[PDB]
Amino acid sequence: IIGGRESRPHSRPYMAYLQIQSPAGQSRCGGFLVREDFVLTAAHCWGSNINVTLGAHNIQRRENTQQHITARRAIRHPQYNQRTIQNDIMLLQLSRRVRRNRNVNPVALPRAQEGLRPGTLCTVAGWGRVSMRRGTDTLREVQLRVQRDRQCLRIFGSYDPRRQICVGDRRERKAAFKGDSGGPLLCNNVAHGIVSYGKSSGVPPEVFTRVSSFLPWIRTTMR
Amino acid sequence: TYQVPYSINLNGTSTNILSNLSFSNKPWTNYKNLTSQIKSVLKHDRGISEQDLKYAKKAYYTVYFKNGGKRILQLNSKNYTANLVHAKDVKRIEITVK
Amino acid sequence: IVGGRRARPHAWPFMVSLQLRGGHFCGATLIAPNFVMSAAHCVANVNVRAVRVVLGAHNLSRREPTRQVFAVQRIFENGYDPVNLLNDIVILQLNGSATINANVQVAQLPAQGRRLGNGVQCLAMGWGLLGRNRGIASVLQELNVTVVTSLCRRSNVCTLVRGRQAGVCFGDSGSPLVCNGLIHGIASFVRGGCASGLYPDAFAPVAQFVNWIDSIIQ
Ligand SMILES: *[C@@H]1O[C@H](CO[C@@H]2O[C@@H](C)[C@@H](O)[C@@H](O)[C@@H]2O)[C@@H](O[C@@H]2O[C@H](CO)[C@@H](O[C@@H]3O[C@H](CO)[C@@H](O)[C@H](O)[C@@H]3O)[C@H](O)[C@H]2NC(C)=O)[C@H](O)[C@H]1NC(C)=O
Ligand SMILES: *[C@@H]1O[C@H](CO[C@@H]2O[C@@H](C)[C@@H](O)[C@@H](O)[C@@H]2O)[C@@H](O[C@@H]2O[C@H](CO)[C@@H](O)[C@H](O)[C@H]2NC(C)=O)[C@H](O)[C@H]1NC(C)=O
Ligand SMILES: *[C@@H]1O[C@H](CO)[C@@H](O)[C@H](O)[C@H]1NC(C)=O
Repeated sequence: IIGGRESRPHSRPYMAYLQIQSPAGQSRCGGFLVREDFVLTAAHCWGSNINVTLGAHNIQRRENTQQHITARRAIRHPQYNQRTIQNDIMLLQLSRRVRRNRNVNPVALPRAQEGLRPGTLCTVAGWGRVSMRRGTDTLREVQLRVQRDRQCLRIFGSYDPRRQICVGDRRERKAAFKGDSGGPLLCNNVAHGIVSYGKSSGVPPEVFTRVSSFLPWIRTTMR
Repeated sequence: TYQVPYSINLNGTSTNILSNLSFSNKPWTNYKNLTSQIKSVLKHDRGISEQDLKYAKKAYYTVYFKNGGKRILQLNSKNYTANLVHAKDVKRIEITVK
Repeated sequence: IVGGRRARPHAWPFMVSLQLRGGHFCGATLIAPNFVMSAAHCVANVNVRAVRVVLGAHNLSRREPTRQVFAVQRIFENGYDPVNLLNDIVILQLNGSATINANVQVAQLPAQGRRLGNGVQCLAMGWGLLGRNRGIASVLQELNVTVVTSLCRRSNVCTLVRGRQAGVCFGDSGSPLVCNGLIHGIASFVRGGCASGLYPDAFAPVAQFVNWIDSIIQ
């Protein structure tokens, strides 16, 4: 998270920290609990083995609030396109259901085709890097503004407003950054978006997956 | 056990994942092996193939060394300096295609 | 060195191992009691203060009383271009002077500007990888090669092992190329892979820098 602040510990109990094994190495992402047995995240966070940590604040600490659960299935959207980063959404089925409490509970999803009008202030959280040189061990968060589609259409050639949201005022040094992928864009305590990609510099605007466009696949997959 | 962060910038887009190359218990590498691993993560993370690279406008990676210097390697170059490089000296790798 | 053979112990007493974090990463040549010569790219991106300069070695995996170890006091470069791999030569001034004996001796250099023609018979050497699955050499290796000018830039000395797949490999950077008893090359870069059998190995052409080298060691 660039330009944000430390979250209040356990104020975002749906937040999931993902440790991902890949052929060439290891990756880290965010995600969020949407049911006791499912975490939603970005499809580019897929790997052959994924460990999910819920209930965390300092992930570099062994905290007693933490529940560590392996993903028994990692279901990428069937039309996910690695190259254009389209349909960038993935469901993780947990090998066991979480023990729901104050530090671990799911977040609501929006209505189908629900508007997110330009100018709306949302919140994104994550354990990603805070600059091109420094990181964090504790959860951080920042408020970002939903943009008009034209702000990303003039920059990103595979941006699709039907599937994605354009987020972040260029004039604010505030963004999601490396390691924040898969975390939620929260507007009114409803997860409307998923951190996906932006410019390598971190300069906004950036592109979130639009959760409402994938509600049918989400519900079908979880059934 | 040895890891080096890398990022991919493709056609001006970069995902917000935090990714690393593993060097396991073998920290001594070389630029042929490293170019091979960079091409594999390019294929595995962003679906970029050898042909894609062959015909790309630009295709290179920059190794940032922890002492503060850098070295730029062309993905389409078959020339490799004959030296060994220690993974713990590398700060990060940035991959740029088009 | 791929496809080479073991040197007999201390046959090349000017041969140097540069070492970081306990490991050999490049070769070098002793050119004066307190100066060694290597490839610029070997040290362009390392912490020079952490490099150990090991003289008088044969088997790097063994403890050897013949060894004399030094640190690097200062480095001298001569217009190194890392984009085009031109002028790939560095001189490292040691923090002391070597004791000259049967196992540690200074190499002989050619005259300024001397070029080698196609077909000259030379000797490459080094502690580099033995292959792409076999690992780094513990004992110094040597390899008969031939100077070639096809598929070589005029700004390099290039060599080839014709008729089989053999050549210098990673870790041999900075090592000397010996032709008629004189150091004519410093191993610089390979093409496509080690021991391709098609593309020659490229050395920095020592004879082109002799006046500069002399100006440094004085
Ligand atoms: C492989 O290379 C070796 C060594 O090459 C020579 O020395 C290097 C350090 C460089 O300076 C090279 O430019 C140079 O060519 C060759 O070894 C040499 O072999 C020749 C015979 O082919 C030897 O000359 C003979 O020596 C015998 C004594 O054993 C005499 O009886 C002969 O009258 C004749 O003088 C020469 O001494 C020897 N040099 C060394 C340093 O050992 C080798 O020939 C070569 N092999 C192949 C197949 O190319
Ligand atoms: C010249 O330097 C050598 C090498 O020093 C080592 O390598 C450097 C890269 C750095 O890591 C140093 O801290 C290392 O010590 C010196 O050799 C060492 O000398 C000390 C003290 O005399 C001795 O206890 C060690 O055993 C030596 N190490 C080795 C590997 O030989 C040498 O003393 C220096 N000489 C002068 C005149 O300064
Ligand atoms: C997940 O955790 C298990 C047990 O702690 C470990 O063996 C495995 O390496 C972890 N995998 C990842 C991707 O972190």
